[PDB]
Amino acid sequence: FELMTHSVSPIGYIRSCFMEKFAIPRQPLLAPAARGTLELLPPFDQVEALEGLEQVSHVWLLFLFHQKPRLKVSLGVFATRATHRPNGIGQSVVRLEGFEAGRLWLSGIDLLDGTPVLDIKPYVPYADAVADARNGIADAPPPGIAVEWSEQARRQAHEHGQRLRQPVAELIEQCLAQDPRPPEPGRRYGVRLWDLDVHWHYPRPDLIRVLDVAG
Amino acid sequence: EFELMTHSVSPIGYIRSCFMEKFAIPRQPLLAPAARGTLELLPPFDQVEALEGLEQVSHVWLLFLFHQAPRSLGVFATRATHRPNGIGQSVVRLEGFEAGRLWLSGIDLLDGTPVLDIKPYVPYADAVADARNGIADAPPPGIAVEWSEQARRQAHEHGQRLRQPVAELIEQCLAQDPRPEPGRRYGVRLWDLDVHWHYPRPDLIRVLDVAGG
Repeated sequence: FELMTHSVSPIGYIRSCFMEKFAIPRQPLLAPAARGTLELLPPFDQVEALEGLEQVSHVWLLFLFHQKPRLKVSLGVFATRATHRPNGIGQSVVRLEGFEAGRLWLSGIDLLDGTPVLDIKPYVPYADAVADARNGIADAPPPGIAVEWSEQARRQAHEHGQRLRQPVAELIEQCLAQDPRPPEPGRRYGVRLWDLDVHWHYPRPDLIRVLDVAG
Repeated sequence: EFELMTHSVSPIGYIRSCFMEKFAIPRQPLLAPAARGTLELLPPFDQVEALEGLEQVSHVWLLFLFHQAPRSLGVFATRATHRPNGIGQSVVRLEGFEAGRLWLSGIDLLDGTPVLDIKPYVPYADAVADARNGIADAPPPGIAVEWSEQARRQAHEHGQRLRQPVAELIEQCLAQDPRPEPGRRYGVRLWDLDVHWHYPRPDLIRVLDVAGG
């Protein structure tokens, strides 16, 4: 009964460190160790589709959420970046580390592994960084929590980083500093990153301690 | 494994805009505050609960269909209007809203544009002021604009009729240099108007006529 419909299809799929949404940092560009790639599908896998991206540090990705919801509990859905929304499309700005035919290298990523992507465009500050903009309902995130390491977890993060060819220790630190759950002394918490299970607890309300890294 | 996934989208509403044609739409629309329009929402997205909280939000992202519909030359290195999935994104100033309608300014969308989504602009997440980009995405340098007395009077009378900032919009679009030969006349539609101008000098636009009704 809709007056108009339009079909979209992914140009590619995200491979990334993130397996669950609550682990994704609220300020992902401050977690550069959160890395991923955009694997492009034909006919978009030739290098000509990307020519000019050498001059661009950041890109917009439009993508599909893994989804009639109008109220979030209460704010209107259009007053939020909630993930269950009309038409199911999200947007994110990510640092472009580099590219080759069929692949973008990304950092500071905030997308789940497997995310279907619909579009890539350059981020352009004069148009996109709006200095006069104000938003009183989006609380900017807390300053960030200190992270210490058990000796075992430091060794395990190193070993798995060497296996994965990823900055695992830095990712863990950058992810945990922004608080990935949902707090209680003693309780062991966990989060998945790449093919790892990372466990931690709160020795004090303002300190996280990494206990172990397994996988 | 080898069948491309599909996903259907349908507009939540349609733009009513000052802009009827692509020519002269400002490349830096946030410096054209007189570029006004509305987003008319369709049920069930016209219910006021869907907007609760936007009173605290100065700017919104609109996702939209390039409704006028090839791999700065690769398509993914451009903000061109022909994109593989036909979806655009722009940020606009939210002037206000009520049930079923958003009032917008600084827009660059064509009249009739179908909109898929509205998102609040969130500065800590969306403003990367340090980001780098190529020369094809540099802002427009600007050009001087003068007015014939006739065009000044006509813009004023048409602005009163339409209850729109006609003279300001014309100046704000032409100052970004919609670009040229002095004898040629160029024009554009705005609302129900046709506006004409020329270049008496390479560094000067002069507005000649504002017609409509």
